[PDB]
Amino acid sequence: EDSDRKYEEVARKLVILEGELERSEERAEVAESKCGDLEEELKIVTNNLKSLEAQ
Amino acid sequence: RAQERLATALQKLEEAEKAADESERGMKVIENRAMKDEEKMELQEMQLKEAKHIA
Repeated sequence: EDSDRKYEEVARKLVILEGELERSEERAEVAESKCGDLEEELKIVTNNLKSLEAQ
Repeated sequence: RAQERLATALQKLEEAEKAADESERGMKVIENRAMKDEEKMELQEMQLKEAKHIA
């Protein structure tokens, strides 16, 4: 019974650990999407400010 | 005195063989119990074995 409930407990720990490491990559990749679009709009606004710097 | 010691012989053998036969039913029940303990040992050492297996 010792080995039994021990493996059962640690298997539940593993299943929850998976239930979180799954969306680990999810909230990782949304961050990167944010980085990308933010750098994009950074470039856009840096071009626009310079174009308006004329006079 | 022949028949006197005769009666002594009778009662003696009678009680002695009643004792023999109660020891005989005792051996019946103890051989039963012995096979019982044997199969007990078998199956319980065996559940120990599968306990070690799954352990």
